[PDB]
Amino acid sequence: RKLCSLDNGDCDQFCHEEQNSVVCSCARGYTLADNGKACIPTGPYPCGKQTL
Amino acid sequence: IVGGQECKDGECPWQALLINEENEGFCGGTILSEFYILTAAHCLYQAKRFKVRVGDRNTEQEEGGEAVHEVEVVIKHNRFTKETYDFDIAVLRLKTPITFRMNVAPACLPERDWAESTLMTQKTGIVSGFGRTHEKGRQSTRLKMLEVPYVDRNSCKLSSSFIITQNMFCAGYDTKQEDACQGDSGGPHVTRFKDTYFVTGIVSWGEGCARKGKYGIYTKVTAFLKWIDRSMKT
Ligand SMILES: C[C@@H](C(=O)N1CCOCC1)N1CC[C@H](NS(=O)(=O)/C=C/c2ccc(Cl)s2)C1=O
Repeated sequence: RKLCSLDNGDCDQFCHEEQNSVVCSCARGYTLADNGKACIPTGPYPCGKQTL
Repeated sequence: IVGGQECKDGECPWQALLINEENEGFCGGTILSEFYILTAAHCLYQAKRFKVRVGDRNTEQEEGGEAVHEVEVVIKHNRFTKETYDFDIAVLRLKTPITFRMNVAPACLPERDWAESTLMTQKTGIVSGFGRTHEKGRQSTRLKMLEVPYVDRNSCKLSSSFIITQNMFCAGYDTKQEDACQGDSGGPHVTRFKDTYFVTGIVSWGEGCARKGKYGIYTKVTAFLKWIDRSMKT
């Protein structure tokens, strides 16, 4: 279990293996955080979140 | 939905309900964005004229979050066939944008490969709707949801009297009394990953509801992610 196969590569959302490296990305309406792993909602009511 | 439980406040905010001229729900849908609803192509033959309701959890009371939207464009997959329900997918463009709020928010569209390797290999997904609570009963006035295990593709094909194509997958239970049902059709199947819910299926068909040795059959959304993206661009 390497890269994306190992805990989703530490990504919050989408994981792809590019060259031999984990690359994370996010659904529309999120931006990838500075650590290149977390996904940050760009505004209110981001997709996929139950409403509180 | 047979079995499962009610969607509690804010838990199923991507649910849409197709309503006929009598203001009765006949099919579900999934909110994809402020202008677009995902539904089943077969649902488009169950009414002459319909609108889309969102924000509703209890169709008997006015909770204040509800909004009815008229449809501007119906985009049905051109390969849909009633004989097998292959390509059972459609997208609706609304005349006016949905206002997101408590109980009204979109589900995320995943990327294909990641969804196939990571979402669809999860133990369960969640199906939701206003359909019947038993095969022979009436529609629920309450929005319900249900955890449904993903079912091994071979086992499902073994179990089925009708062809399971590559545009379909199976979910639910061999004998346990829990399944989607009539009126749930067109609704969301979503998969949770790290507290974010992604569209993975569209409620499509079943041999009745929750029958022994029968499973629920869902449109495979991952097969249609390019198609969806194109449909939403115009
Ligand atoms: C077998 C199928 C059917 O008539 N087909 C399937 C293949 O294409 C030709 C017609 N069928 C029999 C009646 C049934 N209608 S229904 O009860 O409204 C659904 C119920 C569902 C249970 C689980 C899911 Cl997912 S949804 C249904 O879809």
